[PDB]
Amino acid sequence: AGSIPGRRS
Amino acid sequence: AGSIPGRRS
Amino acid sequence: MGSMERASLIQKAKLAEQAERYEDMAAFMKGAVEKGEELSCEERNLLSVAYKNVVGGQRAAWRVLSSIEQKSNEGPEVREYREKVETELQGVCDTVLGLLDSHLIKEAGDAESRVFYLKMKGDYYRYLAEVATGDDKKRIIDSARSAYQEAMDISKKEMPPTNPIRLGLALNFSVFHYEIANSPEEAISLAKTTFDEAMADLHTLSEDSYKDSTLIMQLLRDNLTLWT
Amino acid sequence: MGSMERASLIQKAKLAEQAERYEDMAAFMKGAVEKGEELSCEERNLLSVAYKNVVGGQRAAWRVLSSIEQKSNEGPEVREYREKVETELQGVCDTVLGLLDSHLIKEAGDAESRVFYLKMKGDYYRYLAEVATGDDKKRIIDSARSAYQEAMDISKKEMPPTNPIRLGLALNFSVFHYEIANSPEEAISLAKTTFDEAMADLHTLSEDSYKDSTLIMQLLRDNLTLWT
Ligand SMILES: *Cc1ccc(S(=O)(=O)N2CCCCC2)cc1
Ligand SMILES: *Cc1ccc(S(=O)(=O)N2CCCCC2)cc1
Ligand SMILES: [Cl-]
Ligand SMILES: [Cl-]
Repeated sequence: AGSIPGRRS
Repeated sequence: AGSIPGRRS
Repeated sequence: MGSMERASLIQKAKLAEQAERYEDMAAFMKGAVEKGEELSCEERNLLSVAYKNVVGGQRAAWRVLSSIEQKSNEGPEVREYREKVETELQGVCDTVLGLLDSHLIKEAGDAESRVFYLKMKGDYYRYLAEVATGDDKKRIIDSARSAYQEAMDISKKEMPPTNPIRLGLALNFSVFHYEIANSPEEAISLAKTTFDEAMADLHTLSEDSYKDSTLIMQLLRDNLTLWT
Repeated sequence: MGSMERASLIQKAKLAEQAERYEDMAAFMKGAVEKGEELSCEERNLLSVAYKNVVGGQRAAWRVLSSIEQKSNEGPEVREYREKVETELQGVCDTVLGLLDSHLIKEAGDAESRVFYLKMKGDYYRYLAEVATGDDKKRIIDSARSAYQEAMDISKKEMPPTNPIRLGLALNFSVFHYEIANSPEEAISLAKTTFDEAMADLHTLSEDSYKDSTLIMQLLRDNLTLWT
């Protein structure tokens, strides 16, 4: 299950 | 130009 | 970072992102928050990206070590080192939670900022819950749930169903239900309803907003495919 | 790490590698070196892997920042932050060089250990040279050259031409010639001679040694293809 990657602005 | 990667034992 | 100008901290956080120096990026953005002014949309994203990358690497390492430790229970070094990584992860989550509590949330009045920060609060309690064991796990889980629920309530009143923050909040709250709260049916229902209500609002969007919203919709669909 | 057992530091360095926690891995291996005993072959590799990963991330970040800084010269923040990363990189190189000087090299009597450590000494002076500017660049370059040359002299007397340490030394010394010493013809001649002399010795090797040696030969060939 994936959450928001949110690793790149 | 590549040196030894040497990043994994 | 008290002696560095706010604008210089923000500039350096952007440089640190380009250099993939996420620990530095998080420290610059912590310094920027501690200047005491509210954050713009782009600054909120820099704060979130920085800490998500830092804690994401800690979580990945904790999962590797926890897996080795579980196999070994089927000397003290594996447990000691898993505990060290766990304590470091908890410290980063506590730092982010402390920024949100002092004083980002209380000063956030617009829906976009308040939802963003409450989603972050849910996320960092969720990361604490992933490593928590026992009754304190219960209170940590409830803190995540409460933050996500307040963010959901605001987002449903104040944002359209395609808003990317609203969508990412629903995605992460669905992951909370599936992975933390042992509520897979709630996870599936939230992801489905969120996807369907966004689909029905896509007609209102520009090409660029459409691209932003459909990207997160695909993540919801990816989870539904894994869960059903 | 003075209070942790040597064997526990080595065990934790292996766990840190699996967890991709290379800063921790380097700190565990520094603690192990500081116990004062010589390192086995596998322990030397753990030390080298740990620091190569740490300094490799610093070098990649320094190159990103140096490129941004050069474009901006075609406020002080880019230079300040490049300088911060540069100082951190130099500190890691100085730490590794200090381990080699106190006292890994002087206690290394077998060719395999002495060549390994002298190659590391050349590598970490080479990384210092990459960021050095001016006349101190000259002395740093000569320190790299001297370490690589002593390692080469021992390796040619004491190891077969397919030995992987001998091959990796020649590879990295050829990169030194091409990238640092402004001697591309020396780089090309060393890579060619090293490749050809290894080719002629492959017949002596087992299947597993053949695989180890040909892997590094392909790296020499990859550089020759880029340089010619
Ligand atoms: C919680 C959340 C963070 C970011 C976004 S986004 O800005 O729309 N974006 C960033 C990560 C890559 C995909 C989407 C949405 C929700
Ligand atoms: C300098 C050097 C280090 C390691 C090796 S190796 O053990 O043969 N190996 C490790 C990196 C991946 C490819 C080869 C050789 C030289
Ligand atoms: Cl406000
Ligand atoms: Cl010895």
